[PDB]
Amino acid sequence: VKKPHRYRPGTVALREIRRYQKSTELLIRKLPFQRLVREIAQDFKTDLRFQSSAVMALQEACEAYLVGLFEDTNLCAIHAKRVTIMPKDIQLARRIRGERA
Amino acid sequence: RKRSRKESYSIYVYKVLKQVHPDTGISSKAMGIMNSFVNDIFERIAGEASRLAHYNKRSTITSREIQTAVRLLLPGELAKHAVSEGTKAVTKYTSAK
Amino acid sequence: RKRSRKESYSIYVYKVLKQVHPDTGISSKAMGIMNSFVNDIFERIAGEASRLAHYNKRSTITSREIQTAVRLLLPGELAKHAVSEGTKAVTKYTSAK
Amino acid sequence: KARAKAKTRSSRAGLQFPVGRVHRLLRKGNYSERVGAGAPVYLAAVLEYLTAEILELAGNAARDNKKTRIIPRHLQLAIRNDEELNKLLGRVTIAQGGVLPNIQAVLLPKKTESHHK
Amino acid sequence: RHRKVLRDNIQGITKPAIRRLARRGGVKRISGLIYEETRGVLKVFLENVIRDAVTYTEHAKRKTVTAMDVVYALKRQGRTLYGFGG
Amino acid sequence: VLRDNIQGITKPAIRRLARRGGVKRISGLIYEETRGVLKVFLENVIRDAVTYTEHAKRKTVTAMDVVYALKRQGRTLYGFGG
Repeated sequence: VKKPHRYRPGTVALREIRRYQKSTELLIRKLPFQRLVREIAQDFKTDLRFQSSAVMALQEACEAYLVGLFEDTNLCAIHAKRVTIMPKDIQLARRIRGERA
Repeated sequence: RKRSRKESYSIYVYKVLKQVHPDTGISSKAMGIMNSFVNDIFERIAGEASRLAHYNKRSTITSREIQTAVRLLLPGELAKHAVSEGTKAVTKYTSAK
Repeated sequence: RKRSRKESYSIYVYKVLKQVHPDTGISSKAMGIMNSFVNDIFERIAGEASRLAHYNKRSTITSREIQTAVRLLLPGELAKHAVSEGTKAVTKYTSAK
Repeated sequence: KARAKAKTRSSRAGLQFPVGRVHRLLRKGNYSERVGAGAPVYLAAVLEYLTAEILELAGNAARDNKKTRIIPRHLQLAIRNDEELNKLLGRVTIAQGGVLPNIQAVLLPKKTESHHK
Repeated sequence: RHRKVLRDNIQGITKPAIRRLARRGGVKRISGLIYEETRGVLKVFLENVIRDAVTYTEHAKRKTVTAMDVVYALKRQGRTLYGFGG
Repeated sequence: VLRDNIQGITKPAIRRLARRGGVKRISGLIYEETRGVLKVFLENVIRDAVTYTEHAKRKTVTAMDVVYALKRQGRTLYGFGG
């Protein structure tokens, strides 16, 4: 064989969909999330400590929230005859839920 | 030697599981999930019953109030079946004292 | 001749209104609105205080718990000014017995 | 005295979930001043029925995946596939639960992926 | 040298991780501007929850944030969490 | 002649409501869907209302039942007591 085997655009994304939907392991790494939480907490109160399971719980909550948000985002995107999500879609979804900011 | 005592609903969930699917086990995390679930439903129902009681200036929570709150919180057929089980339970308990 | 008695927060709202805008009135419907508003906030805060107490296995609701609940429910600057008013009130009450 | 031997109220009700622990939890928890005897039985029965329903759906999904032990994934699968439970827990996150497999039809490629000559 | 790893901050929440997350939601194709906005969104969410958690922590005169505080803080926002007690 | 009574929620009134919502132009098909949606909301509320009603062993529906049933669905209402 001469040329590298090459999948068409979209297929591997779909493969990723099925693979990650079938499993349940967390997708974000522990340590950066730990550092993020620690920084933000430091700005409210100093020298706090965190149990590991609390960090895990925040991780679960954040990922579930984001998953739901991307779901509504994708629906809003499909509504506009597009396939590419864009910031205004996210803004639309969050504005409708009332998660204003 | 000092030792505490934390209660749960684990053992009872295990019993029910062995009743419905004898050849099946369950992990600790899921049992924790079920424990938290039971606690949540308990809290919702009791709070709702309390609110109904307080709105009607009655100082006693009875079976009636629980039944009402169940009909409010849960939807349709689930409510009906659960209500059936509850009524059956009361009828059995009240007779065989 | 039989007659009931329904309490409300009307008169106190009226006092406050005259304190802030002497040459101004208010209709009955809006007064009812304010009544409902007050009752709702009262319920939220007390409920949250109760939940905090029960989570820390303390059976007394003190000023501390209310202050915490306020910082939880309301955002930012409103909480700060409110907390200040409350602290001032406690400080005045405790002294002039 | 006679001191008839005490059976559990659960055993009078023919239930597996407890009663006495529920009564204690209703007294401690600021729900009402006094609690009647019938309430906790009704409540316990409700809990038993719900728990049985959940586990039954979980075990069915388990047999579908050829695993003999229930894990959280199965619970999530059971919950989202029953309309009524999904209504009850529409704003609840199950840890390690994931989501259902679901791709909107429109972003999958067209079925005309075959001989085209 | 200037690393400060990429900002010593949220930017450690790397692009392909967000991609995987969007993959869980069934999405196929993402624009280049999404990433930053999502990060901001995430921060806001975390901020609110953490604030509440820290507040619960402050009430008990502790310096350790427990899981329970996170659970309750999530519950008040209507995002109750199961599997970590409560 | 009466028409299942949902038709009492007429076209122009719905048009007016949409006008309050910032709507300028409305398709013809909206009406039926809107009616259905409206029905669902009412049903849920009244069910809960009647449930509160049934608990007091009263036969007269009071405002408070509606207010509570609204409160429990996360659409708290002000201006009719409590």
